[PDB]
Amino acid sequence: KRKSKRRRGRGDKSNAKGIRWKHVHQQAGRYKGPRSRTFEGGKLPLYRRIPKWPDAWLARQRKVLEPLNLAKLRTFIESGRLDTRFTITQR
Amino acid sequence: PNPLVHLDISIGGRDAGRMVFQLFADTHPITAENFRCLCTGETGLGYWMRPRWYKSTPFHRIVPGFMCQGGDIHRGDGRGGECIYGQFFRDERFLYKHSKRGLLSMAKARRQHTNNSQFFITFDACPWLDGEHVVFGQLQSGGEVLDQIEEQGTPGGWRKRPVEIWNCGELLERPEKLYEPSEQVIPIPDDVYIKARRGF
Amino acid sequence: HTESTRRKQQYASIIGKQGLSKKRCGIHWPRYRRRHKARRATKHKA
Amino acid sequence: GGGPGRALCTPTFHGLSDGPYRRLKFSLKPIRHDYRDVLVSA
Amino acid sequence: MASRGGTLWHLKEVVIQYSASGNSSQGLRFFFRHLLHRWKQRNPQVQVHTVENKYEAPKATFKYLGERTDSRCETPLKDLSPGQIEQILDLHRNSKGDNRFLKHGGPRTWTERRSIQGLWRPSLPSQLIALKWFRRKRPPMRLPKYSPLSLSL
Amino acid sequence: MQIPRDVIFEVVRGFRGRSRNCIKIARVRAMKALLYSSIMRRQRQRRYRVFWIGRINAAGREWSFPYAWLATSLWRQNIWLDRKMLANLAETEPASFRALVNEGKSVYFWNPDKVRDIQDL
Amino acid sequence: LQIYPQRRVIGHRIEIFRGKHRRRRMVPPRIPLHPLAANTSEETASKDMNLFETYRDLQLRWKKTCRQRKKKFNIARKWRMPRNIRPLPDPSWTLVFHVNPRSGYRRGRGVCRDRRRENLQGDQLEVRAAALDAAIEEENILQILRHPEKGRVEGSGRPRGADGWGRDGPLPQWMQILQRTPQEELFCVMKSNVSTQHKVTAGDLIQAEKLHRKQAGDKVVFGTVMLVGSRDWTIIGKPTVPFAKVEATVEEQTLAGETLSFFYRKSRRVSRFRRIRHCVTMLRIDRIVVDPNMTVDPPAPKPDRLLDLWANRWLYPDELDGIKRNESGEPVVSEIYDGREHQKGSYQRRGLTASYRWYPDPQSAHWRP
Amino acid sequence: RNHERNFFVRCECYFRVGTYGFQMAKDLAIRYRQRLEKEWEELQEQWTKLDILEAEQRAKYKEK
Amino acid sequence: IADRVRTSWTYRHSRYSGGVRFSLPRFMVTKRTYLSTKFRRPSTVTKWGNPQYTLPSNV
RNA sequence: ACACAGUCGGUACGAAGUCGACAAGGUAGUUGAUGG
RNA sequence: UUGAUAUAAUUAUCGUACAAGCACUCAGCUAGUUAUUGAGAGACACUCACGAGCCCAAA
RNA sequence: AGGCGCGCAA
RNA sequence: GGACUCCUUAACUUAAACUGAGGAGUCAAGUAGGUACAAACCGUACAAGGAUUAAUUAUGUCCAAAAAAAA
RNA sequence: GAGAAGGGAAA
RNA sequence: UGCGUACAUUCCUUAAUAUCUGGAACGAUAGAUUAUGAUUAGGUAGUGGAACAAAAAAAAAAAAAAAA
Repeated sequence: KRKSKRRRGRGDKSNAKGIRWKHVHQQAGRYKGPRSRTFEGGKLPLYRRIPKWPDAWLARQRKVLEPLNLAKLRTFIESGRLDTRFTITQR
Repeated sequence: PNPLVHLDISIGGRDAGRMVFQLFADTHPITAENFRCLCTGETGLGYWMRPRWYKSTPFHRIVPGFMCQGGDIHRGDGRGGECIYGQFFRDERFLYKHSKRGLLSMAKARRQHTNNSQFFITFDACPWLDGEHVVFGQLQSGGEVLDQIEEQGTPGGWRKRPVEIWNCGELLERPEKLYEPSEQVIPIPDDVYIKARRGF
Repeated sequence: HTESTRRKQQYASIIGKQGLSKKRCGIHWPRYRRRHKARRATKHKA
Repeated sequence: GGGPGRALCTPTFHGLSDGPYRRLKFSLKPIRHDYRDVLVSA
Repeated sequence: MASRGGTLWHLKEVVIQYSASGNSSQGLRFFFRHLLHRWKQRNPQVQVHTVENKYEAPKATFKYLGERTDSRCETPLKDLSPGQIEQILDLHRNSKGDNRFLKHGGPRTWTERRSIQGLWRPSLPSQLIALKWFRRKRPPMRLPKYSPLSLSL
Repeated sequence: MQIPRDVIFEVVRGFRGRSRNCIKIARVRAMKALLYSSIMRRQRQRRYRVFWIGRINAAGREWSFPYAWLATSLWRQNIWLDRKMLANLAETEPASFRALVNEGKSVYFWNPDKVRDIQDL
Repeated sequence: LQIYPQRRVIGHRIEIFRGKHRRRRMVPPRIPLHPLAANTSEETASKDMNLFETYRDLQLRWKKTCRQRKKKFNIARKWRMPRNIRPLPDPSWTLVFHVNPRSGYRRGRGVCRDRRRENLQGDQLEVRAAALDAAIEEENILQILRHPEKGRVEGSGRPRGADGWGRDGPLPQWMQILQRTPQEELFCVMKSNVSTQHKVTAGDLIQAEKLHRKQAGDKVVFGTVMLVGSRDWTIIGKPTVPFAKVEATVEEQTLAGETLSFFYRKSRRVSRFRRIRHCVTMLRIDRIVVDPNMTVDPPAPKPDRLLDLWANRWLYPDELDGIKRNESGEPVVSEIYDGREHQKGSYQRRGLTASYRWYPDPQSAHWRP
Repeated sequence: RNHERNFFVRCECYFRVGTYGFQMAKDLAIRYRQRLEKEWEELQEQWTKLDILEAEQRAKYKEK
Repeated sequence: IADRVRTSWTYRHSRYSGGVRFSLPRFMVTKRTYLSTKFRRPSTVTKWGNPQYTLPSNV
């Protein structure tokens, strides 16, 4: 069985999400509060409380090599995906 | 051995005398314990904070040739009573029939499993009560007292003179059987339920 | 609403009868014709 | 609303059985002009 | 539908309209194949007619005896199973009608004889008993009351 | 809607004025009508019971046996006819009701062990 | 600052229970707990270690924010005070004669009114102190109306062996007059259900709760009779009349008319609407059988098939013809299982008993709450 | 569940330890189930026989 | 559909959800226009639905 | 309509006949229970 | 007719209020739309496919 | 072309 | 950043359906009964649904209004 | 016999 | 020494979807519905499950009993 649609404002007995709390106890306007992703009140956002971490965002910028596990290499060798009689290369 | 319990009966302010009853603790442990504890008063105060005791309790119903009912420790009129385990306790076993005069059994309300402090003593055989009331004991001495109690009854249940238990306690053949008991498979022993109730 | 209920009741009354005519069907004539074409569709090449 | 009385202690008349002559109205039939013809009142 | 000791049967006719092609009449056609003949054999007093209508919803019309205005009933049989159709048929076979006017409750006893000993009526003794209050009583004063002076004497 | 529109218009049949055909008013009137029915159908049992009780009391007082004594006597005698049956017997079977009253009296009016004759002393 | 617990009680001992107020489980536990602990071992075992209190429990007690929702546990309300009416007396019945010999009351077509004047005069007087066979019966009723006390009989509501329904010794031989009373002069009170009573004569139509697995035209017997009466006598059962039954025929197994149930509360968006049709059984009363020599109903029968007991319908005779039988005629499967009813009242519910009996009745056997 | 014969069976039988006894109730329940199985087999055989008879009747009717 | 809603872990799959059960009293009421009997009861039917006679038994 | 106008119930044929019908009647198809 | 019985509805509100706001009545119009884009994070979020693999843009 | 994931055991 | 009853309190004129705290009960979001009449008191084996059976809850027993005073 | 302090009126 | 009074999952008919009601059971060509199984089913805000909403489209509206 699929999911039934839950359109709002189609009677009091419908199991759609309610509208009364939204009308009465929620801030009016498009954004229901300040237009932001960081606002938590008058207090500072968590990220602004915490100090900056240059190492964290330089690690992401570091160019990295593709990891390969010797267990995976062994499995491929056993199944025959690579030939051990010749030098196994990146290609 | 089986407990022996005494009830001292006064008829209209006169000390009628003492009746002794043997309780069937071997076959009816729960009911016999309830009656013995109500006779001795050891369990103390109850739900309404009155003693769980038969002392100073009336026989509120007497039908000659049929039976006398008493044991209402709350009102003395038939709408009260309580057992030592709570308000009511489960019917234990219909092992014995009401086959003779002087048998003790438990009174009940309309609903099933309404055994409480209220009991009755048979004045004769009551075969129509078998399978509906629990017989748990029998008189051993006090037949004259029982006869005097019977003398105060009316067909409607009214008593000519008040009949009361002015003293009661403990002192420190059997009726016919409704069936023959036999050994049963009991996978879970008795103590396990109690330990579970306490949470093991 | 009332108009939709009335239209649905009339359509239920007429749509199940074969051989009706345009004057009998009124505003439901194209729907009735399409319904009969669909019902015939099964007879093609038997 | 409620009052000094009891709301549910006001008896209502009703029939404890049913029957076919509940609604049979009374109407006057024609009456004899000659009760002298009957022997008891001859 | 029985009365007069099971000699009058109120359900007289049943007319079943069905489609020979529609899938919503699959249960009805199954009933025709497997169960209809047995039902007719067990209920010989009911006339069962089957009418084919290709593009109409299946239904059953029940006609009873009498002119109480509750003797005509119609019930759609769309998408019902053979067992459900049989259940409806048994309901109507056991009814005297669609029972618009049958009420649950009430006195629950319809009779031609209210009373076998006669109704209660006021009588002279009863109407005299109704005036008991006006008779005089004899106050039971019990023992006499004595004065302190008399008791001291 | 709280009640279907067709049911509303069927229930408001026989009402006064616009309540018959205007949905806005018919809805309110039908809501009230069915709510009254719901409450009174639950309430009517005891209103019938008091009627039975009064009828039985009058019938017993006709024989000088009020309802209280009659009820105690029957219940003690193991006669468990209900109030509706007793009222029906009172209003339609007077001889049987009188027999019931006599049986009740036979149990209620018990006699003491010793009776005293003091008419000439 | 400390809140000191209240020790003495005002009323009854407190009792806590789970969930909101409602009708809930009431049967006392199979094995109870003795209030007194006889040993130190019992006293130590009494502790429930799942309730071991800790500072975390204290913090939950003292928290400033919202605590546990209050509707999860509540205080049990005060006990009730049921009347202990049992044991009830030995079931029995009484027959009393009230024959009225006045010509104004013995009119054939029946006076619309009872003779209350005769009732009262006779009460005061008593307080203050085939043709030839029919004539003999008339003589018997004449003797009884002269001396109504000679016709008073008290008997047992339960079988007494060779005595039948008599308290001491067999019933009087003259009690056969009760059989000759016409159905148009008989009425009785009978139960069509566990707690429904009807006053019925012959020819009545009674509505009862659905009798399971019955169809129009079936014959049924109601055995629970509490009062029987004619114009000459009345039998009152204490609580039932053993030697009376009511024959009836099912005329309908139907649904009553439509009923609307609507409830609502204003300004709370609370309302419920529902259409209902209720199952009923209409029964025509055929006759009221009264017979002092009536025999006790036979025990419940042993069906030849158990599947029907749990099927949607009874098996038709064509299907029943395929029952394997023993040489003695009994079905082969009877050896595997006799067919005795597993409980009380199952066969009566299915309609396989000699008659429908409910509970005022010494002869009934079924479950009660 | 037999739709062709309109026969639906659901047994919900209980053999109570309080009424009979643990072991005796177990034995009676086992016997009950065995009897139900036997009756079901016999009913299946009877239904096959009746079906063959019905086919014979229909063929005889079509003969006319 | 089944005799009742199944809540155990074995049946917590959308394949077991939905459906309608059949009950005759509910079927006889659903999808039927409601018709009151207020101004439609025959004079030959009592308000409890039983026979009612319009004339005295003597013609 | 006393009524937010509704809800639950809601009349019990005939003798309206008459060539009628145990113990007394003073013959009324009338009457029996009741001294301080 | 007579007996009993009942303080329209809706919204906000601690508050079941025609001294609170809207509405003569009725017809039609009239308000939770959509992730080729997001997701199941102790207040609830299903379901198929392949599987140490899985998907395949522009063209 | 590209994207995600790729045991921490043996 | 709720209302009222109860217990214990601070403020008030030992005032207020006043203000402010700590705990239980109802209302809020819980009908039908009692308490004379529109939440907060009493009582409920609290309202899925139907029905002309039954029960000692609060609380009553001269009438309005159901319910005792034989000889 | 009581805010019986809804009306009547009771020992 | 009594009685009145509110409460029935006593009877009959339905319902249970945030992984624990027997059911991990009995059936199985697609679940017929539990007969003394249990818990039970007042409800605002919030959350969740189910049944409708008579239409349109689709290349599946005749292998169907008896009658015609």
